[PDB]
Amino acid sequence: SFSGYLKLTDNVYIKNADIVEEAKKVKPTVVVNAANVYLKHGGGVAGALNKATNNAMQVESDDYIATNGPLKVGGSCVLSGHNLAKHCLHVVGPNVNKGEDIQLLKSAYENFNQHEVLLAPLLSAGIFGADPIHSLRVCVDTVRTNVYLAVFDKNLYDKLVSSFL
Ligand SMILES: CC(=O)c1ccc(OCC(=O)O)cc1
Repeated sequence: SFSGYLKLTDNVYIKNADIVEEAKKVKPTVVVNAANVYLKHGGGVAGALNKATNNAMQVESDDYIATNGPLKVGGSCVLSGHNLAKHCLHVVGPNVNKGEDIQLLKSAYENFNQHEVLLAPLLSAGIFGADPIHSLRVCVDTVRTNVYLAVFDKNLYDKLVSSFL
C-alpha cells in the first residue's frame, strides 16, 4: 500500500519517488501517465512507464490511437496498467514547450476525479515545461479524490513541500 507520503491536504499526498518504482511496489488501481495527445511514450514519465511495461503500453496505445484518434489536450483515456497498475490513466496536460495552453491544466486534473485513488505525477511538470509549484496548486484545488503524487526530483520535492500554501 502507499507508504512514506506527506499529507498536503485531506486528499493530496506527496513523496519524493520514481513513479515507476512506486507503481511496481504498490501496483495501485490507477497509475497516471503524463501522456501527449498521440500517446507516444517517448520521454519523461511516459517513456519511463512504457519502458517498465517492455513497450506493451506503447503497442496498446498505438492500437488505441489507430481506433480512436488522438486525445485532446486536457483529456484522458483509461488503458491497461500492465505490470504496473490495474489501469493507466493517460492524462494529457498542456505542454508549454509545445506552445500549449497552460489554462488547460485544470481540465487535465479533472480527469483524476473519475478515480477514487490514483498514483500520479505532477501534470505538465518536467519536460512539459510548466511550473511544478503551479501544477501542485492546480492539483490541490481541482482533485477531490485521493491522489498520491510521486515527484522524482529531490530538490523539486523539497521546494514543493517547503513552498506549499
Ligand atoms: C514477467 C511478467 O509477469 C511480465 C509482465 C508484464 C510485462 O510487460 C507488460 C505487458 O506484457 O503487458 C513483462 C513481464
